[PDB]
Amino acid sequence: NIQGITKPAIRRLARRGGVKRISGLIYEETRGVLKVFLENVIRDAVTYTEHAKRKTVTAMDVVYALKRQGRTLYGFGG
Amino acid sequence: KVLRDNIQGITKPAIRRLARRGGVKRISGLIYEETRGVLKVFLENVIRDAVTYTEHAKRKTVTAMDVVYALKRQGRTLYGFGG
Amino acid sequence: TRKESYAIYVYKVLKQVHPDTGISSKAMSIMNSFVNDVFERIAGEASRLAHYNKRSTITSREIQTAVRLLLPGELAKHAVSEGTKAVTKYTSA
Amino acid sequence: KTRKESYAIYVYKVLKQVHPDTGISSKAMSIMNSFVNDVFERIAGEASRLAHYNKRSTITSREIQTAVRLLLPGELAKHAVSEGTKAVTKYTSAK
Amino acid sequence: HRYRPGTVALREIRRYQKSTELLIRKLPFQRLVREIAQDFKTDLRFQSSAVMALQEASEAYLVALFEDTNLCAIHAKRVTIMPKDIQLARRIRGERA
Amino acid sequence: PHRYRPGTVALREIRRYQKSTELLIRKLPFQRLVREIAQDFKTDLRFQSSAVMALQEASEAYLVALFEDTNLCAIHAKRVTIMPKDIQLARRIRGER
Amino acid sequence: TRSSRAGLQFPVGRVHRLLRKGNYAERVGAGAPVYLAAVLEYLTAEILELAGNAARDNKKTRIIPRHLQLAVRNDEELNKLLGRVTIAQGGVLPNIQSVLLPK
Amino acid sequence: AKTRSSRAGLQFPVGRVHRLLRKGNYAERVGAGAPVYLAAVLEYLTAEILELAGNAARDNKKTRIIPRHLQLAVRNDEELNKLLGRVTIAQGGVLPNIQSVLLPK
DNA sequence: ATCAGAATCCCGGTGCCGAGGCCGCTCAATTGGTCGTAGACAGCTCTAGCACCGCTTAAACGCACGTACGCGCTGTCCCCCGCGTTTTAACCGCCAAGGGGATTACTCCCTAGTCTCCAGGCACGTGTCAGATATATACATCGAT
DNA sequence: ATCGATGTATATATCTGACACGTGCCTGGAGACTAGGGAGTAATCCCCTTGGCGGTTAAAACGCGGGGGACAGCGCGTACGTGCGTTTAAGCGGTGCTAGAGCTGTCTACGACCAATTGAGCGGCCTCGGCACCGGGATTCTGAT
Ligand SMILES: [Cl-]
Ligand SMILES: [Cl-]
Ligand SMILES: [Mn+2]
Ligand SMILES: [Mn+2]
Ligand SMILES: [Mn+2]
Ligand SMILES: [Mn+2]
Ligand SMILES: [Mn+2]
Ligand SMILES: [Mn+2]
Ligand SMILES: [Mn+2]
Ligand SMILES: [Mn+2]
Repeated sequence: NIQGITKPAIRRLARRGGVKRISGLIYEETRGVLKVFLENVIRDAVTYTEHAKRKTVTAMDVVYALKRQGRTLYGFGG
Repeated sequence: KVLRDNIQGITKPAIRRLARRGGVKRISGLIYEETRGVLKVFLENVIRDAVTYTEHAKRKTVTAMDVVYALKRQGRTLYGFGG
Repeated sequence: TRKESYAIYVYKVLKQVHPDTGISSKAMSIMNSFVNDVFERIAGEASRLAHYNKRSTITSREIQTAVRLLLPGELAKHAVSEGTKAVTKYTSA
Repeated sequence: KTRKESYAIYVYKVLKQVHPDTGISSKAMSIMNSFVNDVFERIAGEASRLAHYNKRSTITSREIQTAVRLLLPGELAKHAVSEGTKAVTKYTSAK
Repeated sequence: HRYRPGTVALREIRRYQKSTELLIRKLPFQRLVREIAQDFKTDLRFQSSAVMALQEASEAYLVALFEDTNLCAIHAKRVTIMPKDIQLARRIRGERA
Repeated sequence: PHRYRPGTVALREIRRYQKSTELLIRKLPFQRLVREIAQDFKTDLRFQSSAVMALQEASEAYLVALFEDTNLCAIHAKRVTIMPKDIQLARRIRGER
Repeated sequence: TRSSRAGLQFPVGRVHRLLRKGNYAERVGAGAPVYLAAVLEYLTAEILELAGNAARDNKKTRIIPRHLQLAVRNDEELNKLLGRVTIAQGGVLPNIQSVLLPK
Repeated sequence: AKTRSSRAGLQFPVGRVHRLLRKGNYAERVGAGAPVYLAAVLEYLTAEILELAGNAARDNKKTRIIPRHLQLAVRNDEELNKLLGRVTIAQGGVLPNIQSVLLPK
């Protein structure tokens, strides 16, 4: 699952990131990092869904979550 | 009466004292001017805002509250002075 | 003039919790700030929840879920229990 | 089939006002609409505290104004106050 | 022939900063998302836009992060990013403790 | 005579200033500074003495927070001495300008 | 309308509704939906300006998210404003650190 | 009892928390459990903090909680420290922490 | 530089699906209008902000000296990048089924609004003890011999 | 290794003003009542989500081989810490002056609120062209020599 975040995918992100050379241990580190990220965002997201009494997490729950966390995103119904 | 060069009030021993509470042991000589640089951009930010509140409140006196609201604005909330 | 404050309620609770212990003017002030900060933070995020759900009213359901976003775990959990307790207590009485 | 609002058409009209021979994608249109709502909240919000802070019940053009001056960077604020004070006076002309 | 170690790296950087397409293929990511949410609530459904939103937010974030990571690498007279950089980046961001 | 070795009083001073809470910048200089900057934004302003004191409280906190993160950057670079470039990395990463 | 009466393209009505309903204050002045709709109009112009430019520069008649991103990150003042906003399908500006370049 | 505080068995003034929520434009209307809940959560936290401050005061051999005592309290508690991760306490000071590499060998 | 030699760019042809446009309905805006109150504005007092001075001295400045750290060099060893081939599952297109979210009409519980009634909470005053300040003394450790 | 002085730690007594308390005065909450609209609930709908299936096709994987970057060791050169004597201005508390905040008091303009009429704005609609797609030829480098 997590290991579904492939080495090459992580490599591309670092390239768009401006990074030239990548240590082996980075890849796993990236994963914990990404995990923590989604968790917090999805925790907040779901809380919105739980409060909206829905079995379907919407985009707006996500969007509201990212706002909460100061990582505002445009293009999904601001 | 006119006011000039006051940033140099921020003496080197003080910019030192802060760095110590900051856990810094060895301080490069080119640090003291950069710190003043930074402190200035910092005070210019809080006071631009503090003042904008003071202007809105239609006042000639800047209050502890205008300051505190400014900090809150800049995401540097401060307890101890009202609010 | 009247300057309102949580100075009494904070005293009360301090006496309940550390009866041989006093608070300084500044400390009180700080405390007094902390209550107000967390008040807005909570109240605001509740307000967003009403709004997001096309709803005209902030009920303790809001104040609750507000709490679940704002606070960290152990703090949140306890606070929630603590809260929904006094509501229950409040209804009956 | 629910009648969901946006700023889409006005974004367009303004697009024509600045780049008459240019168009837009839906994906970028969302971004423009998001942008509008975000900016609307931030200004409205600031204005709201301003009122409270000053023990007053009304959000006037003045509140909006100073809100703008706290929310915006030196230059962008500057023009904004212009267009703001302009359209208002021009509004108070007509009736 | 053979391109000198690091020269396709530079070439790839150019290619990705020029493009805006997403870099983690959707389905592994999507499966990662559902897994993580299940831990918070059972029997849940996601809007496909809700997953995209997350995806954008996450990648954009990670890229930003590599940017700042990469600066730390450089700060240490290095050219390879290492976990110790990320930790410093995040530490200073105030993300991690 | 007697002479403490280099770095010995630094460590002492750190511990001194980490036990206490009293402001480190002198009171009067500080005020003169703030009155300047504020003048140059709008003339003819007065201050509640507590309002200066607020800005200072807020100022030192920041700089001490700053030095903290500067210090980390020095150490990141296998160094022990803080340098403008360190501060500069902290601020880029904090996302200050 | 009132967009007319203020020379605005932006719905002066819509805005007055939203302020009253979005719980910002008890009462809401007549100038403010106008002042604000204007500032909203002003800023959406500056973006549409520099993005369009960017779409010309990138040789397209239609603005995609990228053109917005380019417009935004390249503008020093706009970029600050949207300092905490990730723009969907924005990508990044091209920037490669010196010491990474070949010798 | 008359005080809504007492009905809820709380130290915090539920009448105050009620007025504030209205003179605050968070919504048209306010429920009646929301003040109660909030007035209580406010209490949990002032208690939770005062507890750790007093302990801080105690170790420093003192009768009276001064802000250092609140500061020590806050930054020693993983969780409280995060709630107030962007906040400054007048006269707080910082936690005694000196980096390894700066210590003599 | 000077070579071929990749890999990338720019170009002309084709092609398809979302832009951008119009069709017409409807619901949000506008109009005309009443009512009262938030806040403008002029009057008045009373806090605290500024100013200015000199006795005191703690802090800051400036220079001298050398120590130990910044950094520049080297030298080794291996951890990543490049690249060719071998292995998985991403993706797309296609249909199928029911969960849940969206919309609608109804009643009743709950909350705003209003009035009269009074102690919780405030300022105000006051008296004393926690804590700050000054000064002597013992304990620890760093660095010099 | 033993020896001395330095700073810190601590013990005392000492003096002071801030917290914490009691008293009394008032404003914000309690109490009791109404009337109205929000929201909750139940009843129908259809849209969106999931699911499962099979085809090419790119992407993941994996390994191989060697190059250059990390990292560790060393040494040079010097900047920054330390200390002392000199120098400057902060902090203290004490006095004097009025500007401006904050509290006050009247009148009315501007906003909310209600109702009735009108087109601005939205979804639904189709056709059409800006642009994604590409196969060939134009260039702009990279590494080898
Ligand atoms: Cl107005
Ligand atoms: Cl409630
Ligand atoms: Mn000036
Ligand atoms: Mn050459
Ligand atoms: Mn072409
Ligand atoms: Mn009034
Ligand atoms: Mn169903
Ligand atoms: Mn020895
Ligand atoms: Mn006057
Ligand atoms: Mn009116």
